[PDB]
Amino acid sequence: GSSGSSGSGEKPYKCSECGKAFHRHTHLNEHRRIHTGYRPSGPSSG
Ligand SMILES: [Zn+2]
Repeated sequence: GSSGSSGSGEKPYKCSECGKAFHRHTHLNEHRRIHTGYRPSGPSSG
């Protein structure tokens, strides 16, 4: 089988997009920003 899971204790918030983790939800959210494709130009021009 596999071996590991040594040292219990993992941040409560974890990014389920790339594989990042943070202690303060705040930070995590600020990160996702990049995951939500942050582009200047939108579907329309105005
Ligand atoms: Zn991420």
